[PDB]
Amino acid sequence: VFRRFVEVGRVAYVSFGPHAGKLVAIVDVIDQNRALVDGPCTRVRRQAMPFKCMQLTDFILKFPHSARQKYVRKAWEKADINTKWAATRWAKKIEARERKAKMTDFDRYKVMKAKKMRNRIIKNEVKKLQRAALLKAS
Amino acid sequence: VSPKVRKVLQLLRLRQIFNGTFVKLNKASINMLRIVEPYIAWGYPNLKSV
Amino acid sequence: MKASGTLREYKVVGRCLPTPKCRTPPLYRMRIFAPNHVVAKSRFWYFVSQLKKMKKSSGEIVYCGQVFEKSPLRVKNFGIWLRYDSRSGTHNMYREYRDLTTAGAVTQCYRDMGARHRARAHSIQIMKVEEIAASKCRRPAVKQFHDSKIKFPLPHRVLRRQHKPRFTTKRPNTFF
Amino acid sequence: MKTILSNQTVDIPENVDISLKGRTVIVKGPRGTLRRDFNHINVELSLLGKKKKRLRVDKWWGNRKELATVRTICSHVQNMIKGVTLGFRYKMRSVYAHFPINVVIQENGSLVEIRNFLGEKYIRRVRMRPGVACSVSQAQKDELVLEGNDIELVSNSAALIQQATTVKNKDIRKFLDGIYVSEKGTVQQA
Amino acid sequence: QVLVLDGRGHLLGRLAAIVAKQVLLGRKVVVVRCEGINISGNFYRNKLKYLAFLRKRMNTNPSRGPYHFRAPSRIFWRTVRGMLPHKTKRGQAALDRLKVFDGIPPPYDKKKRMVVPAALKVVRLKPTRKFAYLGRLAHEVGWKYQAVTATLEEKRKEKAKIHYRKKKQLMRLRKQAEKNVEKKISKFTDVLKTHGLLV
RNA sequence: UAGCGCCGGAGCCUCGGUUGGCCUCGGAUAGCCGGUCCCCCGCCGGGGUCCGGUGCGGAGAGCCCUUCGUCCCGGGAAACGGGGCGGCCG
RNA sequence: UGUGGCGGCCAAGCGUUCAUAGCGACGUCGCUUUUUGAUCCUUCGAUGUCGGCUCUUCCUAUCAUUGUGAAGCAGAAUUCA
RNA sequence: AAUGCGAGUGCCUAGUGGGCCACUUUUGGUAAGCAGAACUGGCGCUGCGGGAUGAACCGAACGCCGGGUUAAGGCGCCCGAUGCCGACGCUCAUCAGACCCCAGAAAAGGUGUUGGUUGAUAUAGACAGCAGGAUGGUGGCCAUGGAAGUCGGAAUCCGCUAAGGAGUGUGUAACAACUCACCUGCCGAAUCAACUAGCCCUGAAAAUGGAUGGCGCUGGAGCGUCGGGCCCAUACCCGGCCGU
RNA sequence: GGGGGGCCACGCGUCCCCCGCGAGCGCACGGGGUCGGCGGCGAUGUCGGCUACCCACCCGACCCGUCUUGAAACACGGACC
RNA sequence: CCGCGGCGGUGCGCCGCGACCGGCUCCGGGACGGCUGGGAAGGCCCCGGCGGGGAAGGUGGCCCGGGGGCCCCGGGUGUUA
Ligand SMILES: [Mg+2]
Ligand SMILES: [Mg+2]
Ligand SMILES: [Mg+2]
Ligand SMILES: [Mg+2]
Ligand SMILES: [Mg+2]
Ligand SMILES: [Mg+2]
Ligand SMILES: [Mg+2]
Ligand SMILES: [Mg+2]
Ligand SMILES: [Mg+2]
Ligand SMILES: [Mg+2]
Ligand SMILES: [Mg+2]
Ligand SMILES: [Mg+2]
Ligand SMILES: [Mg+2]
Ligand SMILES: [Mg+2]
Ligand SMILES: [Mg+2]
Ligand SMILES: [Mg+2]
Ligand SMILES: [Mg+2]
Ligand SMILES: [Mg+2]
Ligand SMILES: [Mg+2]
Ligand SMILES: [Mg+2]
Ligand SMILES: [Mg+2]
Ligand SMILES: [Mg+2]
Repeated sequence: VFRRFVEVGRVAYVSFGPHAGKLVAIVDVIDQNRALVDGPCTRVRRQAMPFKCMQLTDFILKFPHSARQKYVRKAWEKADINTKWAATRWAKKIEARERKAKMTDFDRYKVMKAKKMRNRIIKNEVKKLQRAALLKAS
Repeated sequence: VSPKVRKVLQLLRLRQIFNGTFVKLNKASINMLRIVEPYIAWGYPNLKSV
Repeated sequence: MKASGTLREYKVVGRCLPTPKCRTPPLYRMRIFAPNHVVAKSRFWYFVSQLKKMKKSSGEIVYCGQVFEKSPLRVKNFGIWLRYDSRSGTHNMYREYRDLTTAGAVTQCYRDMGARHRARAHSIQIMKVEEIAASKCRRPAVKQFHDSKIKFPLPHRVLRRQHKPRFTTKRPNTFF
Repeated sequence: MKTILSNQTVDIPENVDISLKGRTVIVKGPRGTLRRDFNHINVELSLLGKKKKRLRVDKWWGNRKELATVRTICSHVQNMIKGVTLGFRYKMRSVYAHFPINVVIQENGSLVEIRNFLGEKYIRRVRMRPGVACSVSQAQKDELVLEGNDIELVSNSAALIQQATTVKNKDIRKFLDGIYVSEKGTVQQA
Repeated sequence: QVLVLDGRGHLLGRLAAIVAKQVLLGRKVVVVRCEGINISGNFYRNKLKYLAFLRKRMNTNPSRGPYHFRAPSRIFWRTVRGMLPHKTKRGQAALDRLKVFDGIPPPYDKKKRMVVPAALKVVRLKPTRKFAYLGRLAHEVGWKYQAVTATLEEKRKEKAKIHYRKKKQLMRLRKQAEKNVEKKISKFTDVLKTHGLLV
């Protein structure tokens, strides 16, 4: 059962292509596998785009099927898309993959030390919870 | 290579593949470039090309 | 003609040689679809040699420009009138496409004829392209997109990029 | 061309309780439960409507062969609703010229023995499908009655017992003998 | 140091072609559950395709002729060998690094099995196209051990289910312990958040 | 099983390749995953409800381990912890 | 592949009626190399040249037998597939 | 006139005088890897890259090497190169298809599916699907042993009409018997026919076991139209060395 | 022709139309590479030897002579020295 | 004869490294300008302003139908709310 659809005013995330990693708003459907799309606040010009290169999100903004970039901007700013997208967990893990790639060699050593200590502290509590659960039953 | 075409390719001094030459254009030149048309690729050069 | 890449849409004007008989020939304008202007002039001379009695040596190209799309940011219905050769017989058609540009619609038409009727680009002869209103369309494949509240999902997302995680552990998901 | 959306609709009555696990339709009511699995059709089934009065079948981006399967499901689910509410009854006569077709019923309706078909000494033993009960009826001379909930199983058992009594290496236009399906209907009327 | 590739749901030629390059690249590959491999096209067509292979024997002495192996593992091995220069000593050394099996042998039951998405049915085939299981195809051309392999696979699945429940028990225990020591792991966790490891 | 087998420091030849490990659900794809059991059945398992994630973060785009060494004195963490001999399960 | 053999398409007619159960003129399209031709590429410092006997395997364009469909199939017998 | 190139001339002279193949033109023959011509290019005399293999096909002709780049071909694996998040379509074969020569098919068909051309009728309510009614003249005249709306052939007109025609089916010696067309009944949105063009299927049968080169391939590794990127010949460019 | 930036323009003394030598000093996209730069190992087990002895692997690769349009030929001659 | 002396040439026993210069290549990153229909479109200025139109892939409304706690869905009228 489907939950995200291609309608007029669907926010999509562009996964690859030249405008990769950007949000766009679907303005009209040209063909079976192509939409006229426009991101006013994400620096995307109004252009044709295949459905293969967009990952559609759960954000719906209301504007007519032929309204121009001014009205799509006005609908984007009232719906306040750019902060809700960053508040969603999808952009948080995109930002996490960007941080882990930007991560340097000194940052690698510090993450190494902290992860080692945190893992040892977690494993000690795990062993204590094991022996507590075993001592309660047996 | 056909003999009539060999003679024109020698009068254009194109005796080897990927050889190039400058030819001024008139009726007597277009009617020879038509004879050697499938064997050459000619055109109008830029000043930077020269 | 080889339909290379996407086509560009050219306005080509030509005339005959001024003679003592015809001191000024009428100028003839044509709407050529070609990958470049060198192909466009050759197709102009082909079409005008078919219609009028005028050849490339007996005439000249007065103008050859690429005339652009007046509105490439709205989606339009394009009706294209065809004249093609089959293996046995030659036929006319009317086809409909949805595109932003006229040359993009004609480019789509060339792939459509090659796909469906195995018609090569030298047999295809475009004779009239017209912007068509949505109430004047005829093909149900084009008329089904004339919906103000259009809605569909992407039902079976086949996973592309099959070779960057090439040896993976989790099995791929197609539902999104 | 691919149609964007094709949908059809089954109106479910209030006597029937229906549930779905993906593309597996389960139907429960007065006579029992029927389960049919539809993972080979690749459509979208929706149990919309509060108290589940209505069932909707969707095909998105389908060709002409794929759009034919929608009302096939809408007929199968209606057949299950009809067979759980009213049931299925296949009344069938036996036609003979000289030798009376002797039909006896074994193991509470799950096996049927046919004797004296065209004067033969061979005994045709017909197994029935699980869920179908066969019985010799009354008020008619030579007639059997098949009972069940599944139209597939009932009619397939009727086809089995009809093809059991077939005439070999003769003119079948003249030797019009066998057990033939006469009437298809329900257990109780509507 | 070794690939273990699960054969279930994979297409036979695409999987075999992908294995054939990696095993020529000096890597040890072990392809497991060859009865779960499936072939595009309908089942009767694929059965006829194998029956035409069965009919091709040496007329004067069939003991020297083509060896028609009936196990699914040996069928997949025969497909991989046809994608290799097996009459040369680098091809034979490549064929030595391939190890095909039916079911999951007990070396590879407690080992994690990799998946090739470029050879899977659900990726490389349309959903409205029929396919043929190699296990049933081999069973109907003369593989005798479909029934034994089925019970031995089921007895393994009920055994690995217990391991999965014990693993989920430790997963609930570690997620409980993470909340229990959250006061004292707080300085070590935000430093993992600021470099993208735990966001 | 005949000068041979089984267990507990030295070196000499020869054959070579490698330069951390992943100790595991079943599987579905027009669908999944994990909790919760306040419900209902059982041999902790099975169904349903409910709550969370789903371009998989309880993510292989992943996880674990990470080695310069030793010494003195502290502050975190351990105290149920680190390593060394006989038995029971599987 | 002319010729031989085999198979189609159209259907004027035969079939008491009825083109196509079974056939099929006038035309026309093919297949095969178990017929004879046509050709001369291999072999003239030699490939033992007709049959029959013996023995093995293959083909199907199926005479019989297994399973079947159609008749101008009542049964029996017989045709077509 | 243009373009290009140093030319002219005299002795002596070997080998050859069986040829063959290809685009186009073309003779005889049913045809032939048949026989015989014209033109040009090849093979013979010649290796190299590609066509899996290969006298002649495509590219390109060759001193010994290094670097780079190409042609014709290709880029799932054999096997160098697409492991591009390539584009748009078409196609399911229980005989799929897969690249000049070239190595296997035709007429005729298909309510498989896709795209077109043309003509109808549809809210003055159509195609389905479930009834009435097909007769009065007339059992028409015609030719018959008789053909009565039905076995032949000239004809082919009226009434009542919501309809109804000297008429499409099954049958008798002529009878008897029986139904599409046309009209209303219910129902409420597009429907019907004739052609034509792609892929697939039928037509489609040979002998040792068997060949898109093989493995295999169906969100193609199939067909058509097309993008970038990549592979490499003795070919092209630069450089070294030998010889003329 | 009248009233801020680049110029391979910088003589003096006339007639007249237009109104034959300066020295020096260095730098270098300049007639084909040099360092006025270095580091390791080396006397009974190691250094160099492409070719020549044996073996291994990848790619390529049919036996020569001859007649012939065409030879690896199921065309002839040929055991070896 | 001594010096691990200076300049000039020739070179290292073997294995190696670096520097800059020049020739030939394959790439990458910036920056500047010309032409077109002296680009076509597009952005901002209340829809850039004012006035006049048009109609649908019809927004408000209004009505009709069917599942809801006023919000959705389907159809109809129609010219901007
Ligand atoms: Mg009989
Ligand atoms: Mg004949
Ligand atoms: Mg007759
Ligand atoms: Mg000859
Ligand atoms: Mg001989
Ligand atoms: Mg012999
Ligand atoms: Mg047969
Ligand atoms: Mg000849
Ligand atoms: Mg020569
Ligand atoms: Mg040559
Ligand atoms: Mg070939
Ligand atoms: Mg080279
Ligand atoms: Mg190849
Ligand atoms: Mg040179
Ligand atoms: Mg080789
Ligand atoms: Mg000789
Ligand atoms: Mg000869
Ligand atoms: Mg010769
Ligand atoms: Mg020879
Ligand atoms: Mg031979
Ligand atoms: Mg001789
Ligand atoms: Mg001899």
